[PDB]
Amino acid sequence: VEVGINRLGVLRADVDNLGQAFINGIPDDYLSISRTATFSRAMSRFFKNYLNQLLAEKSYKINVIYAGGDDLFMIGAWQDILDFSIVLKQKFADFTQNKLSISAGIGMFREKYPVARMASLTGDLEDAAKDYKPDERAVQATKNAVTLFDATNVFSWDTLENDIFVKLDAITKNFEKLDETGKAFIYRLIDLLRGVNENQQINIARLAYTLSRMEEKIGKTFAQELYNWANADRKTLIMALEIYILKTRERAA
Amino acid sequence: MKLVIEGTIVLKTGMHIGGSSDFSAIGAVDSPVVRDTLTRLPLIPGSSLKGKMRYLLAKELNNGIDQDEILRLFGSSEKDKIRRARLKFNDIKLSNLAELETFNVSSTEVKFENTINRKTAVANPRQIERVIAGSKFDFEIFYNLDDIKEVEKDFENIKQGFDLLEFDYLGGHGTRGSGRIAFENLSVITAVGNFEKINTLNEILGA
Amino acid sequence: MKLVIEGTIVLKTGMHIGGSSDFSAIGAVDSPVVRDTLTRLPLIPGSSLKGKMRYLLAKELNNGILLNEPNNDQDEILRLFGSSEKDKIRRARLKFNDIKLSNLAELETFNVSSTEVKFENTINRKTAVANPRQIERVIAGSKFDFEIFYNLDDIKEVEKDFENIKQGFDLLEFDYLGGHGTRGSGRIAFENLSVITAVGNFEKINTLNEILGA
Amino acid sequence: MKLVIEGTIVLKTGMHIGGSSDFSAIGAVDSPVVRDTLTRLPLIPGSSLKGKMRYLLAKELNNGILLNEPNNDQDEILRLFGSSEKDKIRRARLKFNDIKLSNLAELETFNVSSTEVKFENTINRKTAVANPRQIERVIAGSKFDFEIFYNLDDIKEVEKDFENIKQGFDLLEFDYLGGHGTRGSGRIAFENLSVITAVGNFEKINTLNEILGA
Amino acid sequence: TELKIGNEKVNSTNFGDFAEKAIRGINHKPFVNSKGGEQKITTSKIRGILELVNKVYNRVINTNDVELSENILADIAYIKVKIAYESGREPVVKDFIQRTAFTAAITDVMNQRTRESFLLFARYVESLIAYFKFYGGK
Amino acid sequence: TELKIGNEKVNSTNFGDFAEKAIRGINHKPFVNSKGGEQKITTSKIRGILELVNKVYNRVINTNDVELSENILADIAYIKVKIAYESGREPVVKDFIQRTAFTAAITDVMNQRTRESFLLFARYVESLIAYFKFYGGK
Amino acid sequence: MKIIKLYFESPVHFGEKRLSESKITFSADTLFSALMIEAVGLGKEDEFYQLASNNLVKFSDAFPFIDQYYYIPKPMFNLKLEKEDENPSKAFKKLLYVPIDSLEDYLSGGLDAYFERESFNLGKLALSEKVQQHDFKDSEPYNVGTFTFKENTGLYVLIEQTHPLLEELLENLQYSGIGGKRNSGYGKFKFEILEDSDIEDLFSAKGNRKILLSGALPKDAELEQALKNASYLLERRGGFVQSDTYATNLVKKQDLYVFKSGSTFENSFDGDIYQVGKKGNHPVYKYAKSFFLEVSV
Ligand SMILES: [Mg+2]
Ligand SMILES: [Mg+2]
Repeated sequence: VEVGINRLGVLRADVDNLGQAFINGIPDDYLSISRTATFSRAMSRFFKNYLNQLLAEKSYKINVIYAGGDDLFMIGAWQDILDFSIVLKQKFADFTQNKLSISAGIGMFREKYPVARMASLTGDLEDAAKDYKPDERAVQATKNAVTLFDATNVFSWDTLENDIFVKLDAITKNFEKLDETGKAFIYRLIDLLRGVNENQQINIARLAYTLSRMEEKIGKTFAQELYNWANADRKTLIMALEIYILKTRERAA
Repeated sequence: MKLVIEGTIVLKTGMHIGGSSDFSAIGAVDSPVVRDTLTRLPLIPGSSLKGKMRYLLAKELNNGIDQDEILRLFGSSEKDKIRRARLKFNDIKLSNLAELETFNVSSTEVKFENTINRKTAVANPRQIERVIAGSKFDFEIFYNLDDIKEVEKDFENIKQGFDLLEFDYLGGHGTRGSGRIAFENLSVITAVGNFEKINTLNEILGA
Repeated sequence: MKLVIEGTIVLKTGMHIGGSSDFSAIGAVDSPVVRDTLTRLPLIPGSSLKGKMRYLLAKELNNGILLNEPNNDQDEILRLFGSSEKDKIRRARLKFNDIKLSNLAELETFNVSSTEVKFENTINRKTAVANPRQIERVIAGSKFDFEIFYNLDDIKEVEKDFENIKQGFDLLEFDYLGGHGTRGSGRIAFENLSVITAVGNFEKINTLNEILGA
Repeated sequence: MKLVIEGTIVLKTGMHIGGSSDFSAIGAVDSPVVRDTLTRLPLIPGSSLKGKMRYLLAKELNNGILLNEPNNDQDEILRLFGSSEKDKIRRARLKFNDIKLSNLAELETFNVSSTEVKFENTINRKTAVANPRQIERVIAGSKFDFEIFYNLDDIKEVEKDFENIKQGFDLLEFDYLGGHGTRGSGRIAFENLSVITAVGNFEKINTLNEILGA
Repeated sequence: TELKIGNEKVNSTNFGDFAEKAIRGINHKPFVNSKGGEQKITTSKIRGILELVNKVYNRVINTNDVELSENILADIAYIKVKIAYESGREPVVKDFIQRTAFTAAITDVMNQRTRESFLLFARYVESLIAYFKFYGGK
Repeated sequence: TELKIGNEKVNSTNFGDFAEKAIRGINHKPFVNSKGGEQKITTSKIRGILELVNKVYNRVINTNDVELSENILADIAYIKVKIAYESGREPVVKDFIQRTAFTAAITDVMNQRTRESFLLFARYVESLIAYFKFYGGK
Repeated sequence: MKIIKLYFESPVHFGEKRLSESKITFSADTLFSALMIEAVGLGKEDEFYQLASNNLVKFSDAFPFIDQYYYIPKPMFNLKLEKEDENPSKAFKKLLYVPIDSLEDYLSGGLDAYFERESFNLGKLALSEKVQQHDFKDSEPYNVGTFTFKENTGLYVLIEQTHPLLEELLENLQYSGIGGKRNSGYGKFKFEILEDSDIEDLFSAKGNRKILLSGALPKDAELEQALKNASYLLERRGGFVQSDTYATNLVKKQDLYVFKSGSTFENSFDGDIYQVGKKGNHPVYKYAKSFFLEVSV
């Protein structure tokens, strides 16, 4: 890879409540050993065979360690892993036609990072995604989520795809003609957005000033769009901005 | 039998230790500094201070002329000589936070540098995160007084290491103006046991 | 041992050695000078001074031609400034430090701040249309008190090392110190230049001081 | 090898380099001249002298006409004043400096300040009504001793470089330096144009002085 | 704290909102000249005032005392004098100072005479400039 | 650090307020000419005095000496002479000088003979210019 | 009984097998080795060993406490026999530590598996990236796995019938550290003895189920009877001998397989201080005594 940060991507996906589906997912009337075997074979053949075939469809830079049953462990270029996470979610949702959900954790590590710690950390992220519960009123976690590089960046799959990826696409399409001072301006935007929690007024003013400085190579309309996002959807905006910085980092790859 | 060497590290020119090569740190700056895991405040790891101090002491005690006075302070496990340690270093947290907020300033900064090609005269910028000068770090170093006849020489060597640090840097791009530190409020107090020669050890540290 | 090279940098002309555009939007120029983050004092980075001095010395010790990489220039330059070559790691003898503005009280006596805004413009040669720009510079007459640590790896080369250090200091006085110096900025002078031993007493310290003195 | 171009700029008429007009106290002249912030001495910025000299020299050297961008000048102009092209970065051989006036004592001998106030009006043609205005000018007779550093890079074209430098100084004497030049201001003269070696000696420094003096 | 802006006060949780509101009210029905307007203010019309405020902010931020010294109060008084100067020099700055009450904030700082009051004033001024840009600019 | 006006006093901090009140008193009761005519002073009327003040301010500020030199005091005394001349030339200028305290402040600068007193005098004249242009202007 | 509350003011490194990983707790053999090293340093290793072997001092291993909530590893109970409803041991699989007082709620069900997990929030793990700087070679990087505790969070050890010698070694252990890279900046804590009466109620009660509260190995004459209606997990204990006067070279001690500190038994056993080093100059001991909390099952 030529553009991005020289980082390995570790993906760990797991179907939510597959054991519950095997216990009581099938209605009691349609319970037989043949139906149970059909469901088991569907799941197993999907994971093993179809993950192989789907990753062979386009030359993803992935190095699948294990697919097996209900689980997944793949290591590759972090951009390819991030791109294939949504493809995996969509293909699983098609295959099950939205009867089972999948949780994933995506870790980002350097090449010489310990493999034991890669596995442990990405498992922790996958557990955090399985801990996803948007409202503290329901019973049992929603579990249909993905964790992005850190246990604080747990987003649902719909949230991830729609919000984060449309924001990342807009940022990419509006930030490609920035200067090398613009990169530092994006860094400052990220720092200000992270600090907004402990600085309500001065920090939003500083963000407005930074957008003012930027709105000469990005346009006034997108500066206003970023300002609106910062006051409405901040954590998604921070996620998209960090992903853009890591994807466009010119420190080899 | 156990002495506590207290003090403060005062940053003079901005200090850059370590690489926090995790997504959170590298997503906001090109080359981050080491932060506390939970509070995210800058710290001086005990390993960094210990290693730089040992390096300077080993240079100075040889000077082209390790040795026992270094192995007994920092330990050894090489092949047959195994001394455990006498100095027990601790991770040094940032002590100046309430003082730094009176200046309406963050504890860390980003230094904009560049390199200019000599064949093509083409420049190339780089950014390094750095802990701002004026930051203070209170440290405790624990000394295990195993020998009564060597404690004075060990503390003389400890003071020499601190002095060599004061005319050197602590972490990162030191020769390019970073990491200059000062030592203030250096004292030693006996934490466990009774030691009547603690006054001369304070005289060595207060020298 | 360790030697501390003291001195003062006096700005003959306004110097723009900065690249920091951070913190307050209180009305700062888009191209501010680098300042100390806590004291807000204008600052001379040790990296800027080291790089300019190494460039001038390496050109002068070649002589007049500097097209090589920084790790391939000269043995004297490598031993003074450091080499990261894969096999031959030559360690820097000089440890430069960031330099803050020292005479702020004297500047406040004259009822002037440490930095100014210099108004410039460019004239379009075809349309004769002027395009103004504003640059911030540290005032001429600003003084920067610096300390550079030199370590005696061996005393057999200290005389030549300090001759080369003085050569570099002289070469900066006939050049600039980072920024739009070709267009009038960045002129500096070195005064009160001296060396002292950090710990102990180097036998030939008076020789080094005489070299540095003149 | 490095060379220093000494000399003096004498104001034949009043000169007006535009100032900041936002920090020169309260109740000062309408359009102030640029001054040194510390000493309050009017100065000729190195950027302005360099720009005027480069424009005149590039126009006269090329064909008598000049419409291109500064980076697309002749080889002599680019090697004297620098270039910032992509694959052709010329390092400028000339380092201009800000020029404060030196003969303040001489001006104070005649009991006159360094700067005057020039009263002008514009008469609206359809109304035949005058619109008075005031500007500040450095008085005629002020002297500005300057220093320009020359990087002696190629021994084979130092004579041509100094011929171009003398030609540019001559062109500046038949033009103005900054300000309302076509309206009587900014006329300057050059004398005591001598080049000296910054360090050591130059074996063709006598030929350089005679082409810089004639 | 509790910096008086004539009509409504500001504090550490308020200054940004009122700065944005004042700037937006600047863009809504802007200044009118004798010849029917219709320009707004520029940075290089209050740049001197901003530089003076920045210098005094640097001086205050290096002092730990809760009460401003007379040497700094002289600087704030000169800031007010200059604000009166460019306010009368051009009416496009006079209404800018009036509606975004620079003078009221300066008077309140000169009355409280405290470090925190001037720090709040400086934060309010920085927010005012920040919202003036990204909406107007120049 | 403190110049006398008579009953009232001017220090390094209250110079602006005193200049403002002096200007406001002038605008509230404008000078009346002989032929029942109200007149407002112009900056060009006292432009020579102001430039003389600024001319010696530049040479005073480039001097880190408490005591003013003999030639600087000669220049300041000549400034006072010019102030008297311009007052005698124009009755409205004389009224402006009398309502303010240019004569009193300049003679107190001559009395104190010190560098800081002249600097505060320059501060006072700057504040008077600022508040004169703030209300009425040229 | 006499809970030794540990307050850590530095990140800790408790290694399982590798320097790049850290666990949030440390075992009872780790604490015993630390105290024995302290006793050797101050010259009464024999007195401490006799105290420990004669049960004068016997301690559990370190457990998390979060805001005066003392936690216990989720016991390996033979329950979940409620074969009708609920999720016994289904959502009780990511739950590693249960509060010691809420153990009766966990026994009969009703403990919220989800709520007990986000409530349990003690610090977070980190990897410290380091090098061995070489002046002319290439610097070799290495990394240390660390755990940092939170503000009102630490570890606690159950000690019954505390001893002056144990208190004296604990004071010295403050200034030597505990865990892996303690001579670097990682072993640093403050301790209190902090007698407690709520916990004493739990340990003064009898029951048909004995929850093992420390890594223990029953002696050969009682292992058979210990393995009777037991629900345990076997854990390997070993590593290199940490001493200056042993073998003149780095040597690993014998691997000892003990019962993990969440195991439940119906037959009580008292373990032993096993000698896992016998070819060196001094004995090397592995504390494997049994600490039991009795419940009704
Ligand atoms: Mg599953
Ligand atoms: Mg699974």
